[PDB]
Amino acid sequence: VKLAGNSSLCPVSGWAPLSKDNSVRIGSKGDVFVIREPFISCSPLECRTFFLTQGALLNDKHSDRSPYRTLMSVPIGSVPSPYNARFESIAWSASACHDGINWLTIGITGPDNGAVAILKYNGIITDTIKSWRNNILRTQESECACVNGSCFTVMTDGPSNGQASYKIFRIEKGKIVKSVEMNAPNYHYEECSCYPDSSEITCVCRDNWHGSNRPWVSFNQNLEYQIGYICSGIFGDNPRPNDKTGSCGPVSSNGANGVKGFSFKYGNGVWIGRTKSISSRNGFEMIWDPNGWTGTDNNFSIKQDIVGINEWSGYSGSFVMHPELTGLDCIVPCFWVELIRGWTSGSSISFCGVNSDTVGWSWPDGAEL
Amino acid sequence: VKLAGNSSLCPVSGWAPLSKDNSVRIGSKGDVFVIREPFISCSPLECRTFFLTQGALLNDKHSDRSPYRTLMSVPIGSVPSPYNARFESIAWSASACHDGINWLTIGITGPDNGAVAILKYNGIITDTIKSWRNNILRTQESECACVNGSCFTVMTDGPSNGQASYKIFRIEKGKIVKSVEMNAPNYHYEECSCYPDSSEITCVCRDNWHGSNRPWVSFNQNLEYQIGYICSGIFGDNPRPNDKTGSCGPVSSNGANGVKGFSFKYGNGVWIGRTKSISSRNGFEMIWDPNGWTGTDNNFSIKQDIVGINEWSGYSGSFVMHPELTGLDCIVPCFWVELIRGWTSGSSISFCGVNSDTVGWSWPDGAEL
Amino acid sequence: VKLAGNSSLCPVSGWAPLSKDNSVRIGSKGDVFVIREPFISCSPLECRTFFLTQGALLNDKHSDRSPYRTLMSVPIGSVPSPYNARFESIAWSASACHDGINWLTIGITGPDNGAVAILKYNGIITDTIKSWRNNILRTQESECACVNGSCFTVMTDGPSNGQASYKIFRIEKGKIVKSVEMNAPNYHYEECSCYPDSSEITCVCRDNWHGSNRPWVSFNQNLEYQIGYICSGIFGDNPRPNDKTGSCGPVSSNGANGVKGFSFKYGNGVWIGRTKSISSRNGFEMIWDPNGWTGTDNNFSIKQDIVGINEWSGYSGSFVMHPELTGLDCIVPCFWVELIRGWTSGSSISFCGVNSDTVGWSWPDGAEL
Amino acid sequence: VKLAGNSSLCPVSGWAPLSKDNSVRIGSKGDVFVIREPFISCSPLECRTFFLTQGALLNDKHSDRSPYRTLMSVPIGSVPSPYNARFESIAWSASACHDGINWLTIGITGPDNGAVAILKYNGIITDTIKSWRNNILRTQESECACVNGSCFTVMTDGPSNGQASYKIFRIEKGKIVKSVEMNAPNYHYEECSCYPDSSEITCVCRDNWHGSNRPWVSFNQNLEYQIGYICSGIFGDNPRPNDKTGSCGPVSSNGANGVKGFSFKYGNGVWIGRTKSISSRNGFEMIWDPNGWTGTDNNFSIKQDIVGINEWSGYSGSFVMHPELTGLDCIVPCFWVELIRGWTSGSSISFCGVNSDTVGWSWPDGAEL
Ligand SMILES: C#CCCC(=O)N[C@@H]1C(C(=O)O)=C[C@H](N)[C@@H](NC(C)=O)[C@@H]1OC(CC)CC
Ligand SMILES: C#CCCC(=O)N[C@@H]1C(C(=O)O)=C[C@H](N)[C@@H](NC(C)=O)[C@@H]1OC(CC)CC
Ligand SMILES: C#CCCC(=O)N[C@@H]1C(C(=O)O)=C[C@H](N)[C@@H](NC(C)=O)[C@@H]1OC(CC)CC
Ligand SMILES: C#CCCC(=O)N[C@@H]1C(C(=O)O)=C[C@H](N)[C@@H](NC(C)=O)[C@@H]1OC(CC)CC
Ligand SMILES: *[C@@H]1O[C@H](CO)[C@@H](O)[C@H](O)[C@H]1NC(C)=O
Ligand SMILES: *[C@@H]1O[C@H](CO)[C@@H](O)[C@H](O)[C@H]1NC(C)=O
Ligand SMILES: *[C@@H]1O[C@H](CO)[C@@H](O)[C@H](O)[C@H]1NC(C)=O
Ligand SMILES: *[C@@H]1O[C@H](CO)[C@@H](O)[C@H](O)[C@H]1NC(C)=O
Ligand SMILES: [Ca+2]
Ligand SMILES: [Ca+2]
Ligand SMILES: [Ca+2]
Ligand SMILES: [Ca+2]
Repeated sequence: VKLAGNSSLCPVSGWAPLSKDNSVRIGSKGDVFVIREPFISCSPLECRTFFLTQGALLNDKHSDRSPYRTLMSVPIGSVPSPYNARFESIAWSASACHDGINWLTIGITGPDNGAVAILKYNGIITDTIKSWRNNILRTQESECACVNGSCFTVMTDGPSNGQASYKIFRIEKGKIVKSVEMNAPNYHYEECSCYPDSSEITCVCRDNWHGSNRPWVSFNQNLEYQIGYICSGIFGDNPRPNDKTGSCGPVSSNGANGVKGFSFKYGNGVWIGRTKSISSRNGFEMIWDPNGWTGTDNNFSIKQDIVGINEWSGYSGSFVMHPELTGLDCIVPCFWVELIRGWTSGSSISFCGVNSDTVGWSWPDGAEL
Repeated sequence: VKLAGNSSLCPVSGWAPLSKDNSVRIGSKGDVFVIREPFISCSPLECRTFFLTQGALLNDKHSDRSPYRTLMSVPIGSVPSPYNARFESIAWSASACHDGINWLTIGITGPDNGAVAILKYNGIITDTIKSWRNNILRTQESECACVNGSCFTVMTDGPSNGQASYKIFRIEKGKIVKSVEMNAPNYHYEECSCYPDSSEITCVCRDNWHGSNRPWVSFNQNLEYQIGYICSGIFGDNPRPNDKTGSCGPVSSNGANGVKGFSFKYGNGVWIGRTKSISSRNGFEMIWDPNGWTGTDNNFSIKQDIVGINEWSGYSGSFVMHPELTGLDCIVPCFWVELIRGWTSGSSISFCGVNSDTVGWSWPDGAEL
Repeated sequence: VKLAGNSSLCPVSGWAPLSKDNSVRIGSKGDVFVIREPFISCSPLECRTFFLTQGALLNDKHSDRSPYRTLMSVPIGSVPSPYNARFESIAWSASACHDGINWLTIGITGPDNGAVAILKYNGIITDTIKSWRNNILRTQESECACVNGSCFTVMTDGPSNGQASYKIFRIEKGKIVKSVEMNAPNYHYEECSCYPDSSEITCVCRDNWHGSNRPWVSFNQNLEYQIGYICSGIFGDNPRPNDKTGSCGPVSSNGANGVKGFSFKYGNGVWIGRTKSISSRNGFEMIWDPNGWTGTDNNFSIKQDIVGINEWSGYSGSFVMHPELTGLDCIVPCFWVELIRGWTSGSSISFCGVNSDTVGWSWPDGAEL
Repeated sequence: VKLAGNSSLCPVSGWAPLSKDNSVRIGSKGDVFVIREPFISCSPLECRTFFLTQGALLNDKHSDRSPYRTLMSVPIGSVPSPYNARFESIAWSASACHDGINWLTIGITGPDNGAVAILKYNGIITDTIKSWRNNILRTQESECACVNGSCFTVMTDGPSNGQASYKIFRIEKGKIVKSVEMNAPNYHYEECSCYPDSSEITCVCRDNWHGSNRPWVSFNQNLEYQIGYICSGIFGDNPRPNDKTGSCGPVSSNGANGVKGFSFKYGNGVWIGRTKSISSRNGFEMIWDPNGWTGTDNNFSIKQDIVGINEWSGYSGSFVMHPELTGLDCIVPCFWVELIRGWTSGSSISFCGVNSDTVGWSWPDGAEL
């Protein structure tokens, strides 16, 4: 049966460690893929870690948008290895989600001025999307969000240092049944972290142009959308300035560049995941701001340490566990963090929201380079 | 349930990348088989990559018709490794197909003057075919075509540089229920790429004797056959002469030798896969000729680049995705290309026909030799 | 269906060898995890070997309570390898049991003064337990015991060289439904080996403070408990004094330190597993004492050799095979022994109780260090 | 459902190659077990290759009746590797068979004067047999034969160079329900190759004492047995004298030592598998003698080459494919041959009987030592 996606997010007070692969430590002697942009998506039976690889192993001579880049997956917490990974698609930009029946995989390959998103449902090529601006067509690098047998992704075509073009897609059994181009002047959306919540999708993305707070887009199944930036003074992007009275549009100071991130909206409040360091991808923390989605103060209630400031962090993204898998009545928010090493590889650690006691530790990669 | 095979081929305007194993790059450090003649066949659940190997790994001192040659298979896009490959049969010439119930595997082993085709259904030896000419009995090196619980293959016995003997087989549950010898003087059929289309089989083969255009044979379930050459001036074999006013029989100029290929017939039109270079196995392109199956001009409508002219290509062959697996109403045409390196090994890339937008790129092997 | 857990233990007269992984010998050349604290738990279909690892392989540069420690599992008798192990949880102290429906995993991670037990049911984080004394929260390092859809574990918080705090937990579908703190002054419980027997749980634990005989706790499903020490003069812990007229409380002579062990209670009698050497973790033997659970003599009836005195032994723990898996009418007692080498890695051998003929041999690790 | 075992053997005229693992060639670079005594048994779904290993890989410093010897299995034709092998039992002498429901595995371990056969049904220890003569208790080293939910094996206790003691066992769900000691003075039975045929079992064994022809024992489900030697002048054992007028009891000339073999009885006729060389384990051939089971001439009708005389052979043993797996009306005879290399390892090739055309080739190991 297909995921309903109509329950609310469970309210959470902390984040409990779900998984850790230790891929680089094992790949020092074992045959482990050099991986980039890992993300986790869950089926109603189990959760999988998806990753992009060029077919180069750790400690090998063969180790962004190459023709050899493929999307592969393993069960969560297992090493990305040639002997246990499942091929998904050829992709240097990818997304994947399970609608309750089969796996949808969106894989983008091709040249920078001619890229095509290849949509695969149950391993079968079902649809393709041409680049509409011929400037690096790219997608979430995280899981897509499925509601009621239909899965949703956000894709960007255009410059990563200026105004680009952002599209929302409705996909059913791998086929695009509705496409909507967002009208968002002075916005910038890269690598969206989309999750379902009460039959609607909320994506928290990255402003690579002029924003150090994170843009967001929320839409329903017929793709009527709303846009804005997370108005909290606790800025989510990296690089970013010091915490101050934030803006409700894009914060221009240290607004260029960025990192893929996420945020979970709880009414007027937001759970914010961000790096600890304001300049480099170092550290990770979860911050609960009960008025941060709309209010502009830099006041926060809960801070939980995820990765220590001396250890390397990187991409972060959301994923959810539906009631069809958990047995619960609500959608469990979860996230992963990529711990980049460097070749250039990186393992991943994942956390799921709980309403019980947790502890703020550091769970770093721990490989000797 | 068994595959019906009564639907037509879906009309396609482009080819979308399905899979890429990157076997040599991974086998630089990993334990990956040295493989030759890889081909892809699909069950109603999933597609598998079949390959021949001698039990020698890449970067190993143990690396054509040896007693050690075996047919093995992996899930599509996974590396051919001893730790994940499934044994199929002992074979230095092979074919495999799924009828909807079980896997049929046809494996040819034995001496050159005494070879025997071993037919295995669900891993059980069900029938054997002796060599009837005692001169290297050989078969498709690609998937066989199944229609209505019955699978069909073409086999050759005789010289590869002259007139040989060609047979068509009807196989049900691994048992040969009808055999027909083709009466084709001045023809030559090697390594046929057979596909089902509207309860009939069409095979596009290789003339190793005196033809630079490809011979074809089409037959029904009772093995009444028709023969000819693809009459287009866009010649399919490699080596081949320059494009000119082609012949409807064999083209003698540069007609000797060749490469395993394929073609998809669409009424009077044909999709032609061929190497880009006319002398060496370099490059690959898909050419749509709307009158190429019977007309003799060198005019073509669509050309899509598959492999660039500077990268090594090799064997190509067809495979299909039935409606029992895709959920569609038509049979999806698909093909694979072997990218030979060199030891002598070769990874494979695969494409499936789509009626949506695609891009002509190059997806080469990419291993440093 | 869920395990009933209401049948008695089968009476056994000997122990038959169930499994042997030979992990260090294979990890001399293969890619095998460096593992510590291995234990075996059984589902109604198969038995699995659980283990803790840091992601370091044998013969590798990367080889107690680190952030990188994870709980992983393999099928019983298979090597702990990155290519075949299943991730369970992040843990430097762990327990796992199958209730007949899904796997429960209890994983303890975090700092020594802030550790949290993470409970996962079917891979889903269901509950967490904070440390209540902030002094290394720790658990069984063996299987938990499930009776009637509910699984039971014992956890310790406090000093390992003095009086600590001991808690009993009732867990249903990964959720703690009842917790009881034991009132046991002058006792000490570490690394309990709990098994079900006639709708009740019996745990045989380790006194690290002042006991060379083993403490025990027995409780029902509503966690009404009884406590004591195994009163036999055949002392179970290591280190221990010579066999003498033992005490029914803790034996203070050589009572400090210890090793994780087990014992099976049969009315007034006990099957005692212990090291052969009284000072070092060397050797292993199973001793049947028909009055040892309450009587204080050093008289015994059966002694079966498990590991010879010259070979290294280590942690031992119980596990059971339920009638839902064996088809029997009784619960089969079984145990494993960790053969520590040294890096520091330890393979494991396992035995199950039988009422037929057996032999006392030695089944050592056998790796050349 | 359980195998009926009541159909006759299919009459066969030749032997078709079923499988070849190429284990030593792959283990030159890959991580492959050093294996001895491989044998093949089949479930109603698939056939598996069982083997004994010490946990030592090929090209490793850790490479008969050791405590580390274990019985493991892989799917047929796959390499014996730590990453894909399934543990069965601890054993330096083994047998295994599938009754149609679960796998029965008989594993013998322990000291030479105290060995115990450990019987496992579905991975569960169900019964044990003590040594009754305290002189190396040993069993078939091939598959046991199951008829009507009951499986049968032959075991030997006593000297391998003189009169020993031979027992027949009836096993149901892993439990010995009937045992019968054979009264066979001047006979010698080692490593029996037993197969079912028309609700009865026939075992063809090895005379290590004073016989160069093979002894046989045939019995029904209540273990009423008949004994004799294969009376053909085409002698089956190795070493053996030249072909002459053979005896119907044991042939004393070159009767000492031997090799594990098999034979298939077809009324008064026998299919004989034997080495080509009369002194060393070199070559293998299948010989059809239509009067060889009782007649004493050295006349034969069919000889098919299996392994050439210059290549190393070794242990051979029978196995069968039941109608529950093949879909046929008869039991298909099959056999395997161990190609010993040398460490001391050896791959295996397997053949199944067919009533169609085959060819006598050589399928050797092919590893460079
Ligand atoms: C600022 C900065 C650094 C931007 C950069 O070089 N690379 C970005 C990146 C990263 O790790 O940052 C990882 C991805 N591999 C990139 N994606 C693609 C399709 O290549 C992504 O780039 C995107 C998003 C900005 C735009 C093409
Ligand atoms: C011209 C030319 C080169 C022909 C040649 O040497 N080898 C051919 C080949 C290739 O890669 O070309 C690959 C196959 N391994 C060959 N098949 C067999 C049974 O060996 C095949 O040969 C066939 C088809 C011609 C005839 C026996
Ligand atoms: C006496 C003695 C030696 C105690 C010691 O150093 N380590 C103990 C141990 C062992 O192998 O003995 C293995 C475990 N890794 C330890 N567990 C934890 C949570 O670290 C355990 O320690 C426990 C139990 C005493 C208390 C924290
Ligand atoms: C002639 C001769 C002696 C040959 C010898 O040393 N070993 C024999 C053997 C072989 O490869 O021949 C392989 C087996 N590993 C042996 N089996 C056991 C239980 O060890 C078997 O021995 C059996 C059968 C004779 C008697 C114990
Ligand atoms: C959400 O979907 C479930 C499953 O179909 C349904 O029972 C429930 O009523 C829905 N929720 C609401 C608020 O309608
Ligand atoms: C194809 O044949 C099958 C089996 O004969 C039949 O069920 C099906 O209807 C046929 N297909 C079409 C499109 O009619
Ligand atoms: C255990 O409980 C089951 C039902 O859950 C019951 O049928 C069975 O008789 C009980 N066993 C004993 C030994 O009481
Ligand atoms: C074997 O036993 C089965 C039991 O169902 C029976 O149906 C079958 O006829 C028997 N076979 C023969 C050859 O007698
Ligand atoms: Ca930014
Ligand atoms: Ca040609
Ligand atoms: Ca103690
Ligand atoms: Ca002999």
